[PDB]
Amino acid sequence: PEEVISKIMENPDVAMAFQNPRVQAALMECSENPMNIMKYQNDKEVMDVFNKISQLFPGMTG
Repeated sequence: PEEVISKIMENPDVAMAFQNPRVQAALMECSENPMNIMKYQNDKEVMDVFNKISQLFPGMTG
């Protein structure tokens, strides 16, 4: 996934957050389906990240 990881370097905030377990778990779990966020909803950390990812990537370029 070096392709997408390269674009994350755009916001050092997500690249730094990418170094968090709840985030890597949110993305690894995202594989199941966007319904995974309904689980990290309590993880305020994943919220700021998943809310940033969608606020800046709403149409999802990838």
